[PDB]
Amino acid sequence: VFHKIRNEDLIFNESLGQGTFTKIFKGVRREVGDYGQLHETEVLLKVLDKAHRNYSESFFEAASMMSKLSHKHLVLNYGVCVCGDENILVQEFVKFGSLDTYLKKNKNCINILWKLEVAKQLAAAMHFLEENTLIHGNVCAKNILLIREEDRKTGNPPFIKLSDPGISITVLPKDILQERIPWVPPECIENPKNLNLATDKWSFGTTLWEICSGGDKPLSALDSQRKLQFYEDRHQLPAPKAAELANLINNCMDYEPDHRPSFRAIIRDLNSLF
Ligand SMILES: Nc1ncnc2c1ncn2[C@@H]1O[C@H](COP(=O)(O)OP(=O)(O)OP(=O)(O)O)[C@@H](O)[C@H]1O
Ligand SMILES: [Mg+2]
Repeated sequence: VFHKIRNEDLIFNESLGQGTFTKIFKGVRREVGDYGQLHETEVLLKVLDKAHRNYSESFFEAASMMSKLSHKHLVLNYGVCVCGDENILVQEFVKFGSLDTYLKKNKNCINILWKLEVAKQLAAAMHFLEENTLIHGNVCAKNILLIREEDRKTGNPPFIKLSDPGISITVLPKDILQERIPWVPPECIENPKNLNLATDKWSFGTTLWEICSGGDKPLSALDSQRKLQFYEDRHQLPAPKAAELANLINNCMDYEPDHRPSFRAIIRDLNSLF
């Protein structure tokens, strides 16, 4: 179970926007750390909407199972604050924020080598999850957080972490799921209980498309009815103009879940490039 954090030890500062039934804030946590030393630590506070408190079990279940695993490319959760009427996840604050935002802001400056490094790191994280038979269920560029920027001067690559899953697609309303096409795979639109390890291979493909597409969101021009028909017609996403990962994207986004490559195979493919 999660460490319980007192509301009195948390200060809410600026809003970072809204997620799926959540409000996100930057905050400060006062804590006693190692050696009895007092700290004030920057934290990310995820607040489940009061109106959607029926989703709290899924909201926290997500975080919990993954926080039972420690991995360098997985975001650290510090604990929960369940004081009063609020349900709050207290998470590590990742300095450079979401990859999708970063891709759009720095697109002129991002090259294939940076992209490959980030893809490899994401694949490493997903391989670890696969090995542990843990389904993430919401792999996407917004849910990849940049801990550190590339520094050519020192040969340091960028470094990312994958955030928590959030409320499971197995409990979310149909209209939200449809809006999340083409991250949610076709079999999960058919039946959200089809959530499986193969789910994350599909979403990984979509995420690679994002990584190659400068922060663009695939199929954003299609309304929900048209996104449904896209899957009914068995279309694939267009190749990004920077096409180096296009074959890998299509191999991951295979309409037959059984044919989607293992993360081991994905990593081998990535290692074979530039
Ligand atoms: N750990 C973090 N550190 C720094 N910024 C973060 C962190 N997590 C989220 N953010 C910022 O908060 C914004 C909202 O995040 P996001 O949309 O993932 O919310 P969510 O509650 O996780 O919803 P979903 O389940 O849809 O992902 C993001 O764009 C991101 O920049
Ligand atoms: Mg998120």
